[PDB]
Amino acid sequence: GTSQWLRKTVDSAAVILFSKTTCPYCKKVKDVLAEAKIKHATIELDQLSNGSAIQKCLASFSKIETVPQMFVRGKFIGDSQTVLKYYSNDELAGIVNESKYDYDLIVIGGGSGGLAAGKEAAKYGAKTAVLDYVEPTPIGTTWGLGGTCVNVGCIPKKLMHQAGLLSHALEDAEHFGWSLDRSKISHNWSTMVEGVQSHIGSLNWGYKVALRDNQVTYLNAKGRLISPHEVQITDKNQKVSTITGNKIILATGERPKYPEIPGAVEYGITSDDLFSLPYFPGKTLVIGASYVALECAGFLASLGGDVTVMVRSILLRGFDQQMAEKVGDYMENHGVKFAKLCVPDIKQLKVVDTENNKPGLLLVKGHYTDGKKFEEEFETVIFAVGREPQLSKVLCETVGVKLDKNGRVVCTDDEQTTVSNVYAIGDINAGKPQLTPVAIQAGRYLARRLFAGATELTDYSNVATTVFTPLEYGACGLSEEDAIEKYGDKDIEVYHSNFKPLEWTVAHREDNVCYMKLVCRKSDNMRVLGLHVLGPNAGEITQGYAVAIKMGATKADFDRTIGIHPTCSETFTTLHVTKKSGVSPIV
Amino acid sequence: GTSQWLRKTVDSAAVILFSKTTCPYCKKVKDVLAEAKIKHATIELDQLSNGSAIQKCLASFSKIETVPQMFVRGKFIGDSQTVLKYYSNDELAGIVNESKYDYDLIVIGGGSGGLAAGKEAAKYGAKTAVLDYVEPTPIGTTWGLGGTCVNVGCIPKKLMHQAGLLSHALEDAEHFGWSLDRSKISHNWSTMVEGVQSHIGSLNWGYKVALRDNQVTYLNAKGRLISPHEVQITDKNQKVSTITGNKIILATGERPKYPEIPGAVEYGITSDDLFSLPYFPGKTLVIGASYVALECAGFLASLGGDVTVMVRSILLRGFDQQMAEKVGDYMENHGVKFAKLCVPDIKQLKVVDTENNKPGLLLVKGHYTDGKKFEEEFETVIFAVGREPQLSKVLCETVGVKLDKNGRVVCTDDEQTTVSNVYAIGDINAGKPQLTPVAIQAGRYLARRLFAGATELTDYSNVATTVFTPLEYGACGLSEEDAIEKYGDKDIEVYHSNFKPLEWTVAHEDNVCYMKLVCRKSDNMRVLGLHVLGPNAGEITQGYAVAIKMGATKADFDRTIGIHPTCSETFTTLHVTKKSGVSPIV
Ligand SMILES: Cc1cc2nc3c(=O)[nH]c(=O)nc-3n(C[C@H](O)[C@H](O)[C@H](O)COP(=O)(O)OP(=O)(O)OC[C@H]3O[C@@H](n4cnc5c(N)ncnc54)[C@H](O)[C@@H]3O)c2cc1C
Ligand SMILES: Cc1cc2nc3c(=O)[nH]c(=O)nc-3n(C[C@H](O)[C@H](O)[C@H](O)COP(=O)(O)OP(=O)(O)OC[C@H]3O[C@@H](n4cnc5c(N)ncnc54)[C@H](O)[C@@H]3O)c2cc1C
Ligand SMILES: COc1ccc(NC(=O)CN)cc1
Repeated sequence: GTSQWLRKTVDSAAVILFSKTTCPYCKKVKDVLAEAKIKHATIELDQLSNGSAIQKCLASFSKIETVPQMFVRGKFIGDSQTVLKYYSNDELAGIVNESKYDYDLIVIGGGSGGLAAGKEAAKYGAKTAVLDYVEPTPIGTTWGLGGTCVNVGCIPKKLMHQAGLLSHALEDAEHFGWSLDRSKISHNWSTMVEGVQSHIGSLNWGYKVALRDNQVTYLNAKGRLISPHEVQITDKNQKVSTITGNKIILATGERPKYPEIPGAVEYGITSDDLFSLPYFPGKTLVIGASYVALECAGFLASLGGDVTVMVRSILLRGFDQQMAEKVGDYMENHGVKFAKLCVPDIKQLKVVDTENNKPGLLLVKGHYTDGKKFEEEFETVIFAVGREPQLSKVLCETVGVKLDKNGRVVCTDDEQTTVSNVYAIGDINAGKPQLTPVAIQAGRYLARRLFAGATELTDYSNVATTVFTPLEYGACGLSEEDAIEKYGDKDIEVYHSNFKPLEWTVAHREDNVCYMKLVCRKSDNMRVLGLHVLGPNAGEITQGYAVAIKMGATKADFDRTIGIHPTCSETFTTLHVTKKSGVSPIV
Repeated sequence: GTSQWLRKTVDSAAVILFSKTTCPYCKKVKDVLAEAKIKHATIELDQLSNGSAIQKCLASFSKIETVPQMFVRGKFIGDSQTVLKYYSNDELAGIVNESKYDYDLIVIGGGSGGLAAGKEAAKYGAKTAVLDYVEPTPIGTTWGLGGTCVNVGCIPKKLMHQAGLLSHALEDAEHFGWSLDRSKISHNWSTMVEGVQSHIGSLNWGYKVALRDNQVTYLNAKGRLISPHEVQITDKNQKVSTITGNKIILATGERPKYPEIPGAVEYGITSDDLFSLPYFPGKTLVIGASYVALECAGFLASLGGDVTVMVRSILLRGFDQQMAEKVGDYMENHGVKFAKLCVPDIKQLKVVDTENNKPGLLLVKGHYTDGKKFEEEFETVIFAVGREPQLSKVLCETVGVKLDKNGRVVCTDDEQTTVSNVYAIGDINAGKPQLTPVAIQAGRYLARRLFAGATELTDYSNVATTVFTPLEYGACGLSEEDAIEKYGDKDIEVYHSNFKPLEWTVAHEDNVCYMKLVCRKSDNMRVLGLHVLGPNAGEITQGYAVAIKMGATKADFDRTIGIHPTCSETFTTLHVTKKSGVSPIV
């Protein structure tokens, strides 16, 4: 048991010190490393349960039973007296820095998971390189370090959500007594794009400063893993070279798909382009029905766009479909137009006016599911039909990393690939939820297991979401259909209720459009299987309940907790209408 | 053991059926009972783990062992066949209205807790009356059915907070691309009050309609308990009479205090007057430092008022004091002036202009704790120096209801007072968190124990709160100083971090929002307190109150993933300790 663990820890760690909080001979050696500015992991043996057993099992490497013991890259360096002799004789710097490869860790991908892994590893003395490179979009769009969320995903889209929400705040302000007249106020797209971009620029810079102050090498280069320990890099002059690393982490993420139809790549755009577009999109057609499509369609309408969404079959495939539909009914009622059961077949009538900063004009041809024909003009056309990786760019097939039928890396539950020194994290890890906090947790936790002796794994179950559509949708756990299909209709009870935010009363907003429900399993103490809420601030509402769900909350737990008044969330502490009872859920 | 539960359930219930979901004789009786529109409790014996043992105990009352068994106010009515006989003979309607008293229940007090008990009790057949009367304030302000929260508390003051917040939403809009100019925009107090008052009116009406539809008697009169079962009522014409009830629930709430200084009652107002005021307060002095004081001073400043708060000693006594100071710093940095360590010793310079709709003018004199003198002019002086009950106005001293030193009712953990048919709920129940959702839960759960045999008690531990100051403050559990006092500094670890909402980056402060977790080293690092200052602090906090209730630890917070981008997600990655001395800024 403990012998399997200590073997792999000592082999994997770069510099690791087995210590005791009390022993002043360990304090002496801690301070010497600190003075020499040598980073390392520590393992305080007095603070562990099998702590005493490890000390005796440590003698198998060192032939001593005592603390401290210093290892460097799988090799015993010495006790307190031996480490101090190396220090006095100016030999210690040479011992720690000498390695089989160039780096202990090479990270391919400077995104959410990738930067998180890098900094964490560097805290234990691992010598780390982070590679990042942004291949331009078909029209040339490029951005800086930090990944997809930072430059063209969560961060820019939510700020554009917020500009869109602020419009209803000016609508509301009159009813609450302010003297503005929302009718005579307009929106400037380029002004907003400049503020979003000025903030994205502060995060690019902050990531470079962070990497530098952890002594991480940052190479803006395209990386390719040609052998288990060899990464070939092509820099921005196309200078090719090769570096070696002990552990390898792949964190290269995904990029948007285009449909295989004429005009799409030539005349359309994706989210990658939307967030630094120099001109207002104008009359827009969004093709797709994922959360990217609905979210992007949502803020454009709220900034005064004439928006249409073309839907192949359903909205938010893979989400609870009752909720998905309520999200879409709200959009259709508040300015978004839907062309349902419809696909595209894209002609250019005007070129983008790059000097004057005006969109072009395009003609979209398609057909509906029955047979009827679609044809309409649009100034901008956005595709949101899913994302994919292209590991063939990243990974030579001769290395022997196994991929699945979607193009994603098959890992074990500790992120290990089929090559024992190669791991994958984030969106390219097959089967895992594709969310930025998941990538960050995975990368951080793997760094500790590789260099600090940690054994904790990332829990991928019951991770909560939020779709930032004009009315938001938070969730944690199973959809209603998924629970029913898994356990049987007669074993599921559902508690639901409409509600109305108190901030909507004076504003004369809708009475029975916000909604929530608890999906529960009767034969398991009425355990909460999923939580769902459509309303404002849905992410702040949902997040706290994810801890309780993680802990196995029951309906009785929600019941005996007392609500905070007046809030939207408190409606969860008093649910009581069931679906089976037939009673209406309206306020 | 089980026998003492049944004897107490059959004695208080008004109409109760003992049943089995399986039995078709039980179904037959059920069908008759609400064909006649007779409300009743039902106890399905095959869903209670000791339904066998209970059925045997029933015979001590009924001489029979089978189901269905129906009782009315403690007397056994009959089995299946006996009730059906009574039906076809037109006798059953008169059995169920047999009572020693006018009402199965009388609630004195028509607010958060009182309305909640009354509706729920009526659901199981209990003949119920709810009493509500609103004594005028010194200037004569009065309002309608629903209590303090609905009329002069949570509801109106949060609507006014929302009006304060929209001001910063207007400022933020320019930075996000909108064409307005915030400096050319002002606020209309009376437009706002009309909207708030319209909503409050629709709440008054909804509560009246709700009581009607549950067959509850609403008497707009002032009640006084003269004996355990006798309630003296005085109606709007000063007519006096007496009604009797079996059970009594006191739920009369509290009212604002005034300081005993000259001019306070004559020339000042309280929150009781603020939310229906015809004129904008104007330059305002706020006296006190409770959450009412700070909340009210907060939105007045955001609507363009010139606001000073006079603080006797500290802010928010009783809450975590690190958080109190941060709440006040933000207010001082965004408009609100503070006169600290200072009390008032009120002379009137202008009478309120009732025609043109304008405030008067006042002269406040006071002193700081060092002796130095205070003297300044204001248009409106608001007193927020606490609240209190006045039970010598509900409750003859001879009834035998014991009160504590502050005049609140001393109750067992099941809301029973010292007279065994009389109960107290809400703000007048000594020692209990004074909050509306606590009043509501206490009332509903007591109704179920009295008329439907339930046994669940109200759990008053770890109830979370939110202070709706211009930057909000949500909490659940122990403060940091309290945690340290109970367990000692060495057994307490505190994780904390600053943060900045994403909504704030484009609108241009970096390190004002703050959160911490107060944990216990020896109990697996249990979470003893959660604290967060920032926007939507109530939506943020609520969900965590469920996990705390279940006994959450630092490791439970760590294994849950965040939702990005949100403020709340910052709780799932805390790692800097106060011990470490490391800075919590970002
Ligand atoms: C429009 C949109 C909105 C989203 N909104 C949210 C949201 O609100 N919340 C949320 O949780 N998630 C959101 N996501 C998803 C989230 O952004 C991703 O799950 C997250 O970015 C994945 O992290 P990652 O590190 O695996 O990949 P990435 O962040 O994409 O990092 C990969 C990086 O590596 C680079 N790279 C690729 N190949 C190579 C190579 N060969 N050599 C060197 N560098 C290379 C890429 O250029 C890129 O910068 C959104 C995604 C999109 C598209
Ligand atoms: C300014 C302010 C803001 C507040 N904000 C919040 C908040 O945001 N959240 C929160 O949870 N709590 C808040 N509170 C507290 C909340 O108002 C109380 O906790 C709650 O109203 C208590 O309910 P209750 O049923 O005990 O009493 P009440 O709701 O006050 O009802 C008691 C009723 O009894 C009536 N009455 C009194 N004597 C008699 C008599 N002799 N005969 C008949 N009727 C009588 C009174 O007129 C009153 O209507 C606030 C309080 C104030 C003052
Ligand atoms: C008695 O109910 C009220 C009705 C109206 C108001 N005031 C206004 O509408 C404008 N000051 C206040 C209380």
